[PDB]
Amino acid sequence: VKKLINSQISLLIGKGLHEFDSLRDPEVNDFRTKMRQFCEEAAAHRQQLGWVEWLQYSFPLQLEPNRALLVNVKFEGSEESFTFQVSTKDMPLALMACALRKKATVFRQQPEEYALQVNGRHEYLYGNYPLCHFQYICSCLHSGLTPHLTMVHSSSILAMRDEQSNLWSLEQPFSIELIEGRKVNAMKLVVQAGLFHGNEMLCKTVSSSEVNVCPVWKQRLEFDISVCDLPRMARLCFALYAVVDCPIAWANLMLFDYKDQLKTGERCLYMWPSVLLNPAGTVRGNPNTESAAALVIYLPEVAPVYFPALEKILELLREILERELYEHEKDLVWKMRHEVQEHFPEALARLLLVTKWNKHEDVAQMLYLLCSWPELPVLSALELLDFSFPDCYVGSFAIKSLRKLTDDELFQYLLQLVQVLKYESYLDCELTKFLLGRALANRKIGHFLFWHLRSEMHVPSVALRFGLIMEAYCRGSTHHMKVLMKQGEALSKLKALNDFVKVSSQKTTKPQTKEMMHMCMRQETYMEALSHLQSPLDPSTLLEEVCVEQCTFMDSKMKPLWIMYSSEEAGSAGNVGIIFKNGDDLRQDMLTLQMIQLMDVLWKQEGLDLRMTPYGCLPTGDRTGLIEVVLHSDTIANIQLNKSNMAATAAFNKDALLNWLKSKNPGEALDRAIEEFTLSCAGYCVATYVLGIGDRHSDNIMIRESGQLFHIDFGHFLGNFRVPFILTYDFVHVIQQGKTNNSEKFERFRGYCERAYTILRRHGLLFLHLFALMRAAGLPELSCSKDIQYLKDSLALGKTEEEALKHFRVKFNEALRESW
Ligand SMILES: CN(C)S(=O)(=O)n1cc(-c2nc(-c3nc(C4(c5ccccc5)CC4)n(C)n3)cnc2N)cn1
Repeated sequence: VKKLINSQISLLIGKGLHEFDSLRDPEVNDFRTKMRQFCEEAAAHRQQLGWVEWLQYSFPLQLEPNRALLVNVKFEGSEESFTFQVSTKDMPLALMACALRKKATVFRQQPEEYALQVNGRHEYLYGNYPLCHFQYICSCLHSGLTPHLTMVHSSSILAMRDEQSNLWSLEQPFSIELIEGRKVNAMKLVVQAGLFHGNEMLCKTVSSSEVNVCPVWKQRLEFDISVCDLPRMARLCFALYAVVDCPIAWANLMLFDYKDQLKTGERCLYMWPSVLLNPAGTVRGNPNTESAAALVIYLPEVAPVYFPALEKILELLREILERELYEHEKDLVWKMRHEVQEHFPEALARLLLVTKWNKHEDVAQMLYLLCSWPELPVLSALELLDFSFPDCYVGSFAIKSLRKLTDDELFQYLLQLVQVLKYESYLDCELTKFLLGRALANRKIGHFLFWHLRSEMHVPSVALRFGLIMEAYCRGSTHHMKVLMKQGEALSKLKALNDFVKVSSQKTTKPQTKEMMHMCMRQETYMEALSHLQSPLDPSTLLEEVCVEQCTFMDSKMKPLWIMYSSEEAGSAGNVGIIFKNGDDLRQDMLTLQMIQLMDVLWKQEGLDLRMTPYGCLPTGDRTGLIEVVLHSDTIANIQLNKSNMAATAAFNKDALLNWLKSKNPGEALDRAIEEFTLSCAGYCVATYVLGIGDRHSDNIMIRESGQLFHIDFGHFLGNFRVPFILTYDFVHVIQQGKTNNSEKFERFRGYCERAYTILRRHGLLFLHLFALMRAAGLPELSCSKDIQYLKDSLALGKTEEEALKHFRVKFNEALRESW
């Protein structure tokens, strides 16, 4: 029975569970036993949750960050629907009451026993919120479409739930013995070593003797640090390089084990290929024992030595600087450490960075303060997750403060909280426990954590950790694992179909490839596999029947697939599409869209909706991911082609954009589209300036028929070809209602840019903490300090709001002066 569940996890996580046993590692084995138990306890509490608490799990409320409307409501066991005239200020309960009252008159004879499902979607409408607070209601309000909802009784929700049940004495200096190696390079081999506590050295780097390219050393490597002065999270970093300078390989390893004991004696280090000394890199060796270079080293015995328990640890001009600092300034903060705890709690990061981690006496005093430190705000806790703060006690304190994250906030920073797992030193961590816990408490987080892990199973350095986490997750939800398997089955078929599409395009005409895509899709295995699955881009979006005749592929290099769906129940909300792309890395594209989505959220909170189109984009595997189709939209380029026998017949190229709008928004409807275009253009002007998105042209900027402008292809960001502000006459013409001179409309638009820019600037540090946590991903255009600096400069965070708004107008006018 459980053998199949074991076999299913294996196929789903892309790694056989036998591989975890083969290693014969007590860290892997104890992670698996503990996590499985923690995950089963989380699945248990979930099986005894009240029917509303289950809705908050399976279907978490999609709520937005007066005027009456028509709402079509039906029940389960019938096709009979009723169309009401409810208000946007109405709670769902009142609508639930009307549905029950109108059911009573039809059937000739309580709303607290119901939930309003969104037709053909895993989304529901419940809670003490007026209808206009629900994202589905607002999407129906702007598009003028009618909300189709189903009355789902408590027992029918409980049916779902039931059918888804599962020490100070060692004063000697720290030393090692560098024995021999087994590598490849064409010169002499020097092995530089070093001791690290995060980004910083605990003592000066000590090198090896230049031994011939042919390698044996047997050398003694002593460090400028005491054995009792090694912090718990001490990292020993190595670097193999050839010289007559050229790097070869790198390896790191913790001086303490997962059981807190100091490591002894012989250790073989399967090194990772190099591009100086890399302290950020993984403390687990290269899994390719066949082609990897090795480093045998000795950890000399000093006897069993365990790091002291917290009980033994606990037993042992100021304001003007608190807004990169000199040694006298550092000494001040450490002297004033108690006054920091008491009156400046948010300064903890600056106090943690000044403490001497190379002295056990210092660390303990700091830890005594930390154990009595008040909870920091979410923003302050997000800063503490960086590699800059490696201490376990610090790491735990950050999670302790992060527990007040709303499931909404957690979903906005999950990509960063997953990347941060790469910085980890051991498999068993409070971050994993947290991520897993929240994943098992909320299925949307459960879904997205999985895909963020699964999309990296091909990267050897993180394959064990991630594979292990996904396995632990799968223990806490047998049902969801089965649902995630259907997603993997669709994606498996999609890659095979794409592979054919790629070959056929190199051999025949497009209508010929398109018809055989269809033939291949119409097969039993493809028809079943690609149908009735929760979208990997949004688990609430149900990709029901695959609309094969409406499926094509794109002419761009990697021949992306256009997969259109339809649902009877959902009707028009069921008419959804997904773009499968295979060959490019969708990580930056996703991060950029997420950063845009956040900007929209920060703006929407301050009552400003700049009509942004933050379409889904999710990497699912090796250079494989999905893109959300923005239906009823086309590229500026295609609209500018100006085809004959159309309604968009333009005399001048400038008119093409506005003529297009005029045909898609007839009569009075056009006035709306121009405000849509102005608001979205303003938003994307700021977004792309702040983020530094370059290589913009008509082929990667799109328009919705609604008027809404948006951007695609974010392969380049942070000015990586200092990019200027962007302004095109084709857009200014549209903003100015199609008139040569209309400054009333243009100066209102100049306001939209300024306001959006100032709101973002107020959360500059949020973008700074999120990007600094992202560095863990290994994104080539987000690899160092120079990259974070682009954001610091585009957001002018080292200047006041007045000095920044003037400096912005300067960039805005120079973008307007370049506009023809
Ligand atoms: C740069 N890329 C190719 S991409 O990076 O793959 N990418 C596409 C998107 C994307 N596109 C569209 C869209 N595109 C087309 C068009 C079309 C469709 C089908 C066959 C041939 C042409 C180009 C007319 N329409 C009509 N819609 C919608 N929502 C998206 N989210 C985002 N990123």
